[PDB]
Amino acid sequence: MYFSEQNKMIRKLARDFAEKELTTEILDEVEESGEFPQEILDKMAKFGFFGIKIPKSLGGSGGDHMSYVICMEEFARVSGVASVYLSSPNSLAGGPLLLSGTEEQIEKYLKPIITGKKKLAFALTEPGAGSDAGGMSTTAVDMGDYYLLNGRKTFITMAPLCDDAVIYAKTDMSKGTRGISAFIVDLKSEGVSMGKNEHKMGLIGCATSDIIMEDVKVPKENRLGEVNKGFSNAMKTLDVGRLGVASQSIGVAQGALDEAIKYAKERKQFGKRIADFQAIAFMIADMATKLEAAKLLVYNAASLMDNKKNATKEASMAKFYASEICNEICAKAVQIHGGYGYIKEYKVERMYRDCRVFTIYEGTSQVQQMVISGMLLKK
Amino acid sequence: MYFSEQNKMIRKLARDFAEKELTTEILDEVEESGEFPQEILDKMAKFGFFGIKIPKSLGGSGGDHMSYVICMEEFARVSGVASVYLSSPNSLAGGPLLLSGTEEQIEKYLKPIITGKKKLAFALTEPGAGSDAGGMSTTAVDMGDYYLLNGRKTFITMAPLCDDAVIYAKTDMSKGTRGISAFIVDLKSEGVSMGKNEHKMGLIGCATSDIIMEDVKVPKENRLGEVNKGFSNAMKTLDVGRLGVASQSIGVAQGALDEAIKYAKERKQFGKRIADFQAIAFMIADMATKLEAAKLLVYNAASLMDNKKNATKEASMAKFYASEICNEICAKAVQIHGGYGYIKEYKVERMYRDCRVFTIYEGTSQVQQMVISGMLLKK
Amino acid sequence: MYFSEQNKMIRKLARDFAEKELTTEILDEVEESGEFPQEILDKMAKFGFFGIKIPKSLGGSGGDHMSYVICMEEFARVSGVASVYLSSPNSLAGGPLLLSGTEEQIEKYLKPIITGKKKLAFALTEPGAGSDAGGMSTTAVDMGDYYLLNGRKTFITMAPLCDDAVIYAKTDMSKGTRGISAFIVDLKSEGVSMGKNEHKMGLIGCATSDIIMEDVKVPKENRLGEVNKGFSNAMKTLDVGRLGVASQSIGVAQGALDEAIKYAKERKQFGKRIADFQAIAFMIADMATKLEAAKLLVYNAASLMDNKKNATKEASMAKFYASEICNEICAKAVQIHGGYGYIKEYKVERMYRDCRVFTIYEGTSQVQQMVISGMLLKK
Amino acid sequence: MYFSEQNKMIRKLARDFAEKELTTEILDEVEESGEFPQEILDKMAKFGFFGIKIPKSLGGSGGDHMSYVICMEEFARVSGVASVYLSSPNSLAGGPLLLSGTEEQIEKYLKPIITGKKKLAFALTEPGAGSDAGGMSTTAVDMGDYYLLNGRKTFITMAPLCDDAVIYAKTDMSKGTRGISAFIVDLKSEGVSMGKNEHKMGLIGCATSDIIMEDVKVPKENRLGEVNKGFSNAMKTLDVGRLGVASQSIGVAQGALDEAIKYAKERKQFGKRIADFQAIAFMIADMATKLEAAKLLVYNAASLMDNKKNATKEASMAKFYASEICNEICAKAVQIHGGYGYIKEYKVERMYRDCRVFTIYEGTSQVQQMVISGMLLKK
Ligand SMILES: Cc1cc2nc3c(=O)[nH]c(=O)nc-3n(C[C@H](O)[C@H](O)[C@H](O)COP(=O)(O)OP(=O)(O)OC[C@H]3O[C@@H](n4cnc5c(N)ncnc54)[C@H](O)[C@@H]3O)c2cc1C
Ligand SMILES: Cc1cc2nc3c(=O)[nH]c(=O)nc-3n(C[C@H](O)[C@H](O)[C@H](O)COP(=O)(O)OP(=O)(O)OC[C@H]3O[C@@H](n4cnc5c(N)ncnc54)[C@H](O)[C@@H]3O)c2cc1C
Ligand SMILES: Cc1cc2nc3c(=O)[nH]c(=O)nc-3n(C[C@H](O)[C@H](O)[C@H](O)COP(=O)(O)OP(=O)(O)OC[C@H]3O[C@@H](n4cnc5c(N)ncnc54)[C@H](O)[C@@H]3O)c2cc1C
Ligand SMILES: Cc1cc2nc3c(=O)[nH]c(=O)nc-3n(C[C@H](O)[C@H](O)[C@H](O)COP(=O)(O)OP(=O)(O)OC[C@H]3O[C@@H](n4cnc5c(N)ncnc54)[C@H](O)[C@@H]3O)c2cc1C
Repeated sequence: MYFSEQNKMIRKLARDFAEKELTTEILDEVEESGEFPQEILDKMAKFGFFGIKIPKSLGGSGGDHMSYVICMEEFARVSGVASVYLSSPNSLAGGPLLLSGTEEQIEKYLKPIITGKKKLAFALTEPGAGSDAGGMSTTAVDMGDYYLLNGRKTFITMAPLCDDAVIYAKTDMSKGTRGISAFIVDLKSEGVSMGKNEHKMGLIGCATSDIIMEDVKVPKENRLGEVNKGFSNAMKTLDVGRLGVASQSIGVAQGALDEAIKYAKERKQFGKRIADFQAIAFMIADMATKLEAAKLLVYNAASLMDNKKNATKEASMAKFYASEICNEICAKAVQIHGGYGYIKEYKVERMYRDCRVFTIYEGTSQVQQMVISGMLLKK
Repeated sequence: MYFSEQNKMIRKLARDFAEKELTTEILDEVEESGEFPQEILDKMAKFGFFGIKIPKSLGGSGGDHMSYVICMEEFARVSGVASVYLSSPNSLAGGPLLLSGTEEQIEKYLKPIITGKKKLAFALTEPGAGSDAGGMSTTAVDMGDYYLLNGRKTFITMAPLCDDAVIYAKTDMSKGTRGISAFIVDLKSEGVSMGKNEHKMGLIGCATSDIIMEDVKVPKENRLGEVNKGFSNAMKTLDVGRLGVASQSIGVAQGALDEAIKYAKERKQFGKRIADFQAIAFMIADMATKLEAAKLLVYNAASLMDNKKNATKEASMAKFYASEICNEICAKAVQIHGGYGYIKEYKVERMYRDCRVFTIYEGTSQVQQMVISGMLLKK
Repeated sequence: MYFSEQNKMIRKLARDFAEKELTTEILDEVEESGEFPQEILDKMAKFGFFGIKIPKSLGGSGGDHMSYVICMEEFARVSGVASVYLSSPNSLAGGPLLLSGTEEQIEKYLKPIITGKKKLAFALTEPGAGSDAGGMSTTAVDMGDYYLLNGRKTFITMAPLCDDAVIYAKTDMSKGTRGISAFIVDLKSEGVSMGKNEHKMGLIGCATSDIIMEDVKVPKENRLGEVNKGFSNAMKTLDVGRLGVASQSIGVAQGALDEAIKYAKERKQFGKRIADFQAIAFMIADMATKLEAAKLLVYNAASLMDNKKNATKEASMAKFYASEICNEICAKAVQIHGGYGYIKEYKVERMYRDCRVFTIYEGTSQVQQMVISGMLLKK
Repeated sequence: MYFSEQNKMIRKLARDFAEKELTTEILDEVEESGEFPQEILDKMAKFGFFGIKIPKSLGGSGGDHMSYVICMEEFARVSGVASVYLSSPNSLAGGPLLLSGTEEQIEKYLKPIITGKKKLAFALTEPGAGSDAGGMSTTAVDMGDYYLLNGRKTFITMAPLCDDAVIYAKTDMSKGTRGISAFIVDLKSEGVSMGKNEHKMGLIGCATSDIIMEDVKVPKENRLGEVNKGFSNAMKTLDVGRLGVASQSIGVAQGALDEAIKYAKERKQFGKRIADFQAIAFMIADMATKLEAAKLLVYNAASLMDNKKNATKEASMAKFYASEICNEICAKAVQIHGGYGYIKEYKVERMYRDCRVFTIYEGTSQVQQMVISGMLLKK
C-alpha cells in the first residue's frame, strides 16, 4: 500500500535487528537444540517488539497494525521460529486481554508479557475439536468461589514455557458455540499437567505440547469478560492472529525468493549463468508477481483493521492466499537451488519445511474457504 | 487501495452509465453486426469518458489514473468492446500526443478525439514484428518538405473507423531500436489502403484490419517529437496502455464472477441449491480471493503512476497477473453455469471468448515475464 | 498400450479418411451454415464408421472398443463436429438397443442407423434434471396397449435431424431412480414437437434442441427391456459414451498440439524461431507429456472394456482428466500462436471453442469426481 | 497395462515382504541413526531383489523391466530409503557393467553386488558439472599400464558404504562429450578419499558424500568398454535409472494416498467424517486420477523397454510427470491429515520430505523438458 513515515522507520529497525541478531550460528543451534535463547527474547522485549500494537495507554508501544505486519514480515523472512515467539504476545496472548479483560487483570497479566517476564499460551484446540472448535469437550463448572475444569488441549504453542494460559472451556454444554467462557489459568496450579513435546517438521525452536487439566480449580476472579462470550472472544482474536500467519507467510516468502535470485545469479552451468536461461527467469518472475500481488492483499487487510472497518473477510483472504502461494514459492526456490537446496546448510530447506503448517494452523485453508464463500453466499 | 471521494463518485457514474446504456438488446446486435453504435460513442464523449486523465489545461476532464482504471473496470465488466472503444482516446491515442506533441498538434488533433469527432489508431504491429517491435520493417524517408513511408501494419484496432493514425516507421535502418520515429498520418491520404476486417473470436464490435502504406507522403509538420525517439514514445505509452488491459481484465472478471454467484444461488439440482455444495462454494471463494488479491495489484500500479514514481514493473505485473487469472475465472464461471453457460444467450460465454486476447495483446504474457525478470536480474 | 495389428490398420484408415474428406473449404461452410453435409455421413457409413463396435453377428463391423476410440480420436483431431456425428450410432444410439432390446427392435431400429438411413437421438436431460437425472419429471403412464407421456427434454443432440429418439420417462414416480423405464418414440408422431435450435459456442454443425412431449401415446412394443431397469440401462450406456467424450478430448488435444509445434517451428521472432525460446519449447513439452500420460489413461480404459471387466471408474477418470487437460492444451496452443491464434482462419481457435463443453456434457467433471471418490471410499 | 501372471506373483512377494520387514519400529531408528541395517540388505539379496532384471544367464533372476518397476513401487510405498538401496545394483550399478563390460569384469564385479557382498556407487556429478555433465573437470591420463586421475565428485549415493565405484573422467579434454571414458575404481585404494556425509532433508538412511581423487592410479583392466564411449554408456544407463526414479515417485505416491483415504475415513469433524465433506472427497479423487493416469505413463515406458524399442523420451516423460505429481500428492495428503500430519509420528510427513528430491536427481525436471522438447522439434 502506502507506508507512513514512522512505519518505514520501524521497517528499518526490524530489518537491522532481525538480520543482526539471528545469525547462522544461532539458528543452526536452535534446530539442533529445540530451545530459543531467552537472552534474545529479553533483547526483543527491551525494544518493544513484544508490544507493537498495544498502546502506551496500557504501557505498550503505540503502533498500528501495519507495524505489527511489518515486523512480522521482516522477522519471519530471516527465521520462522523467531516470528512464532513474536506473534504470541502481540496477537494471540495480548488479544483477549485487550478486549475482554478488566483493568486489574491487564495490570497483573499483560505488562509482564510485554516486558518479557511472563509467557502466555492461547489454548483452544482439542483432540476432538480442530476446525470445529465449537465442538469442544473441556468442561468448566461454577462452584461459587472458583471454577472447576476437566479437559485436554492438544497442539498448544509455547505452553511448557508459559506461566499462564488462556483456556477456553465449555460452561453451558447445551449452548455449544453460545456457551463457551474464557479463563486465565496459572499453569503451575493443581491438576494441570503437560504432555510430551511434539516432534514437528519445522519451526523447531518453540516447544509445543498438550495441556491436561484434571479437576483444576480456577478462581472466578480470573475469567475473561462475560460468561458464554468466550467464543466471540476467540474469533475476534483469531482475525488478527490470521493476519499474523499471513504476515509470516509473506515474510519467509520474500526471503526464499531473495535467496532464489541470489543463487540463480551466482550459479553457472552451460557457460551461461542460471538466471539467463529463460525457464528460470520466467519462473522468478511468476513467483515475484504472485508475492507482490498478495503482499497487497495482506497490507490492505491490515490497513482496514487500522481504520476500524470489519476485516473478517479481507484477513481470511490474506491468510489463505498468502500461505498457499508461500508454499508454491518455497518449493520453486528449492528447485532453482537444484540439488544443493536439499542439504540443510542451504537456508532454503529450513524455509521449505517451516512454511508448510502455514496452510494448516490458525484454521485450515478449507476453514478459510468456508468463511469466505459463506460470507459471499447468504442471500 | 483507498479511494478518493471524487473517485467514488466517478465509480458511481460509470456504473449507472455502463449498466444503463449497454442493454442486452444492444450488445446482442453488436455481436451480430460488428458495428458499435456511433450514438453511444457520442453519448460517452459528451460526459467526458473519452477524456478521463487528460487535464482541463488541454480541455480534458482532470481526473487521475485511478479514475481511468475505475471507468475501465466498471465498463469492461458490462461489455468488453465498450472498453475497447474507451481505452483508445484515453491511453493509446492520447498518450503520445500528450507526451511528444507540440502545442499546435494537440490543438488540431487531441481535442477532436476527446469530443468524439475524430478517431485515432495506434499502429505498431507488423507481420514480421510482434513481440519484437524493434524488428520493424516499415521505412520512413526524409525528402525535405515531407516524409515518405513504405510498409504494412497488421492488427490495427479501429483503423477503418479512424481518421488519422500514429504510425511508427524505421527512419535509421541501422540504429534499429534507436532509430524509430513516430508520425501522424491522415488515413485518407494517398497510397494508404486498408485490409479486410479480421474475424476475431471475441470483442466483435470494433473493426480491426491492416494499414497498408505505399509511397505515402507525410509532411514533416506531422512528426511526433524528436527524430529517433519514437520507440521510447511507444514504450512509455505502452505502460499506461498495459494498465488499461489489466483494467479490463479485472472488469470482466468481477462481472463473470457476479454472474457466477448469481447462477449458483438460483439453480437447484439435488434439492439443495448449487451454492450449498462444498465444491462450488469453495470454487467461488478461490476465484474471489484471486480477483481481490490482484485488484490490489493493479490499483497499486495506478496509484504509483499518479504519484509519479516509475510504474514500469508494477504495471507489467498488473497486466500479467490480471489477464491470466481473468481467464481462469471466466472458465470457472462457465463451469458453474454448467451446460447453459455454453449457449450464447447466457452472458458468460461472451465473456469467456472476450477475455482470451487479454493475455496476448499489448505484449504477451511472455513479453511481460521478460520485462519483469529482466528487471529483477541485472547485477 | 500395444495395438493389435488390425487396429493399427483401422488407425490408418480413419486418419487418411478424416484428413481427405474434411477439408478447410468444407468445415468453414459448416461453421457458417450449421449443417453437416449428408453426403459425408453416407460416405462414412458406406465404409462402416457408423458401426465400429457393433459386431458382424448383427451386421456390424466386428471391431473392438479400442477401434472405436481410435476412430474417435483420429476424426476429432481434424474436426470436432464430425466426432459428434460419429459417436451417436456407435455408442449413444446403439448402446441401449444393444443392452435391453429384443431382436425385432434391433432389426427395425439398429440396422438403419448403422447403415445411415435412420438417425437416433439419446434424450435424457431435462431443464430441472441435469446431473440429477434421477430427479426427472417426464411421466410415463401405462394404459395397457400404449404408454402416455408428458414432459420436456433440453439439450438433445441431433434431435431435429433424428427419426426416432430413446426417451427416459418416470413410470413409478415414487421409486425414483428405481422406477424409470426407457421407450423408443418416433419423432414424427403426434404431440411431439421441437424447441429452437440452441446457439452454442462451438461444435456448430449438429443441431441441438428440446424434445417436447404433449400427451404423446407410445406403443408398448417400443419399450426398452424390462420395466424400471431403464436407469441402469442409461447408466451402462453412459459409461461407454464417456469413453467417447474422453476420446474426442484426446483427439482435439493431438490436433491443437500439432498446430502448436508446427506454428512454433515456422514462426520466427527476434531472429530466433519461436521454438528455440526456452519458455515455448518447455511449454510444448509439458503439453506433450500430459497428453501422452492420459492418452494412456484412456487407451487403458477401453482395453478393460474389451476384456469385459467393469470399467466404470477407469472411464470416469479418463473423461475427467482427458477433458480438463484438453482445455489446458487448447488454450496454451492459442497462446503459442500469439495474436494470430485469435482469428478464425487459424484452426486453433475453432478447437479452443469446441473443447470447452468437453468438461460439461456426458456428466460434468464434478459428477466424475463424485463417482470416483464415491467409488474409493465405501469400506 | 496388463500384467503377466508371473509379474503379478512378484508384486505379491514385494508387497508382503516390504510390509513385513520394514516395521515402524525400525524405520524410526533409521531416521535417527542414518544407517540402514545390513541384515535387511542381506535378507533382500537372499530372495533376489538385488538382481531383478539381471538374467539367470549371468546368475541373475530373469525378470522383466516391469518387474523392476513393480518391486520399486511396492517397496517405495512403504519406505523411500529402501528403494534407494534397491535401485543401485539393479539399475545404476548393474547398468554400465551390463553394457560396456567384458565377461571377466562382470565375473569379478557384478555377481558380488547381485549377491550383496559388494557395493557399487555410480559417480558422475561434480561441483561444477551437474545438469551439464559434459562440462566435467575430472581428468583421466593414459600412462600405458594404468590411468592417472585428478578431480572431485559431489552427491555420490552410498559412496562411503561402497567397495568399488564407476567413475566418469575426461580422457580427451578437447572432445568434451565425445571424449569421456568410464573406469572402475576400488575405493580402498590410494589417493581415494571421501567428503563429509551430507545432511539431507529426507531419504536419510543412505550415506551420500564426495569422492575425492588425488593422483589415484587405476589399471587399464578396469575401464568400461571402448575408450570415449563412456558418455553414451552413462546416458543409456541413465534412462533405465530414470525409470527407477519415476517408479519410486509412483510408489511413495500410492502410499501417501493410502494414508490419505485411511485418515479421511477415520477422522470425524463437525459430526461428519472427514471423507464426507465434498472438498476432501473430490481432492482424493483428483489425486487418485492423476496418480493412475501416470502410473499408466510409467508402466508403459517399462513395457517398451521390455520389447526393445527405444524408450528414451517415454521414460523422460515418466520421470518428469511422475515426480512432479508425486510431490503435489504428498503435500495434499499432509493437508488432509491436518495439523497431525506435521508431526513426525504420522508417516505422511516422512513421505512428504522424501518425495522432494524426486524432481531433482537423475536429471532435473528441467533436463527432462529439454530432452523432451528437443526430441519433438527437429524436423
Ligand atoms: C540425494 C541425492 C543423491 C544423488 N546421487 C547421485 C548419484 O548417485 N550419482 C550422481 O552422479 N549424482 C547424484 N546426485 C546428484 C544429482 O543427480 C545432480 O545434482 C542433479 O542432476 C542436479 O545437479 P545440480 O544440482 O548440480 O544441478 P544445477 O545445475 O546445479 O542446478 C541448476 C538448476 O537449474 C535448472 N537448470 C539447469 N540447467 C538449466 C538450463 N540450461 N536451462 C534451464 N534450467 C536449467 C535445473 O533444473 C536445476 O534446478 C544426487 C543428488 C542427491 C540430492
Ligand atoms: C452440446 C451439448 C449436447 C448435449 N447433448 C445431450 C444429449 O444428447 N443427451 C442428453 O441427455 N444431454 C445432452 N446434453 C446435456 C448435458 O449432458 C447435461 O446438461 C450435463 O449433464 C449438465 O447438465 P446441467 O447443465 O443441467 O447441469 P447443472 O446441474 O445444471 O449444472 C450444475 C453445475 O454444478 C455442478 N454440480 C452439479 N451438482 C453438483 C453437486 N451435487 N455438487 C457439486 N457440484 C455440482 C456441475 O458440475 C455443473 O457444473 C448436452 C449438452 C450440450 C452442451
Ligand atoms: C484484438 C487485437 C487488437 C490489436 N490491436 C493492436 C493495436 O492497436 N496495435 C498494435 O500494435 N498491435 C495490436 N495488436 C497486435 C498485438 O499487440 C500483437 O500481436 C502482440 O503485441 C504480440 O504480437 P504477435 O501476436 O505477433 O506475437 P508473436 O511474436 O508473433 O508471437 C510469438 C509467440 O511466442 C511468444 N514469444 C514471443 N517472443 C518470445 C520470446 N522472445 N521468448 C519467448 N516466447 C516468445 C509470445 O508469447 C507469443 O505467444 C492487436 C491484436 C489483437 C488480437
Ligand atoms: C505448530 C502448531 C502450533 C499450533 N498452535 C496452536 C495454538 O496455539 N492454539 C490452538 O488452538 N491450536 C494450535 N494448533 C492447532 C491448529 O490450530 C489446528 O490443528 C487447526 O486449527 C486445525 O485443526 P486440526 O489440525 O485438528 O484439523 P482437523 O479438523 O483435525 O483436520 C481436518 C482436515 O480436513 C479439513 N476439514 C476440516 N473440517 C472440514 C470441513 N467441515 N469441510 C471440509 N474440510 C474440512 C481441514 O482442512 C483439515 O485438513 C497448532 C498446530 C500446529 C501444527
